[PDB]
Amino acid sequence: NDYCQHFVDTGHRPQNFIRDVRELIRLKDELIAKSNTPPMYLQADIEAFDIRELTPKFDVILLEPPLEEYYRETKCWTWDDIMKLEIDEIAAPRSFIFLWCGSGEGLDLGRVCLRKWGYRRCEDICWIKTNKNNPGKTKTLDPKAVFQRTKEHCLMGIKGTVVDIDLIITEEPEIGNIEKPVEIFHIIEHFCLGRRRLHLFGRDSTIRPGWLTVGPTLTNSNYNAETYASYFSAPNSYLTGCTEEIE
Amino acid sequence: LFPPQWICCDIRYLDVSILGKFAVVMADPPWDIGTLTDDEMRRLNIPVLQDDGFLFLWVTGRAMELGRECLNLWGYERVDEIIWVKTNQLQRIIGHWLNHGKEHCLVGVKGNPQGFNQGLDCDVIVAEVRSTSHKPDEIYGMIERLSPGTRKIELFGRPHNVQPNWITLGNQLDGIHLLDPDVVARFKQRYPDGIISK
Ligand SMILES: CC1(C)CCN(Cc2ccc(C(=O)NC[C@]3(O)CCCN(c4cc(NCc5cccc6nc[nH]c56)ncn4)C3)cc2)CC1
Repeated sequence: NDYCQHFVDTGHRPQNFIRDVRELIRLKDELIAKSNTPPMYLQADIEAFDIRELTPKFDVILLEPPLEEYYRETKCWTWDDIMKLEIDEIAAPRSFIFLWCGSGEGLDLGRVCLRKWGYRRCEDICWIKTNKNNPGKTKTLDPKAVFQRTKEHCLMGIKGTVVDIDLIITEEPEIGNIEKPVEIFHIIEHFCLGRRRLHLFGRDSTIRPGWLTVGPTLTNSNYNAETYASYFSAPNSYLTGCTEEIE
Repeated sequence: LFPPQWICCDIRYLDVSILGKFAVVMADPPWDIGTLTDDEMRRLNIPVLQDDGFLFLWVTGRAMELGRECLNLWGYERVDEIIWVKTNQLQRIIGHWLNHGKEHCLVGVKGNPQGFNQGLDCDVIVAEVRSTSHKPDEIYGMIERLSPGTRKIELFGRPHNVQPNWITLGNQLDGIHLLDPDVVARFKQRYPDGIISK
């Protein structure tokens, strides 16, 4: 069975036919939830905002700049804008980044950014989008595109000396919905990389325990640098986020 | 000439200027991650193989980056990236941080290809794993629909890779099987004793 030919014949994407898309991944989930800091969040216009005000340095940064390509039929950030962010100034010497890169030029420019900020890419996580509910909805293609683009990439980068697969499969969201799958947070948190976690260009809708969310559209803020730092003061400085709290 | 053709050869040393120009190039290199060093990969004379068309370049690990370097050095812009989701016969899915469910194939463009059927297929392949390092045959169908009837060349292919409209190059092919008269003529002229040395 050639699912590529089938897509040409019927409009059903090949990923529509992936099936199912010990099992002790809990308890670890439970340790993560016990370890999580309270959710913190700050409305900030990241282009005019001195990113150095966000302290302490982070163990994990999730970066979700709003690309124009996300608004097919709908303030967008160019890769020029993104590459000029000073992400290295807020990353801990040993730390990780997850950069949503889209499906076009970001797959190259996102790699330039990682290297510019001092990371090396260690994984390429693909969000595969099914179209089970709308097989008859052709895609308006990028002028440079050779194929219909049915996925987005989230690049994982590491800097310093340091159960899941590199695929997320969900149905393609409705037009004008820019949200990324919440499964990315599960993958990130299951790595047990530390507890200072930053989500840049998050929204009210993405705020999450264990995360500091910073972005221009937040309606409310509760961020206080000294309060945030107090979550990681001794004896809690080096916790992975997957272990018991210290008595 | 339509039926499969191939040349057993060391791709480092073959004079590929005898092969003519191709609408599509595909390569599945033995990245140094019988491999080629990064420099040997950079020095492959890919630029002579096409004037206007597409290149399909399989990559993994740090060749996701090295392959982008080669692509650009050879004169291509990366304009797509196919991923092959690996399944078993029951359509279930089969880098030290995550398990890997996919293989990547970069898509580069050179020049301004005219008359190709862009957007017919999508950029995800769902297909069963076969032997080690055996690429899915679906890619030939996607490529044929993109550019029907044109001449194509595959680098680092194996016997099971030979296909009509394709010339296959690799060092595990059986001999030399050439049917296109223009290629045959230029091959005899360049290699009158049939040997390919240095
Ligand atoms: C799963 C994927 C989609 C598919 C696989 N993919 C990785 C991959 C794995 C295997 C092969 C493969 O098996 N390919 C057939 C060769 O035959 C095997 C041997 C070298 N190879 C060459 C090499 C060469 N020059 C260099 C050289 C070096 C040392 C000694 C030599 N002696 C003669 N040449 C020598 N010239 C021509 N062909 C080609 C290809 C790709 C990942 C994704």
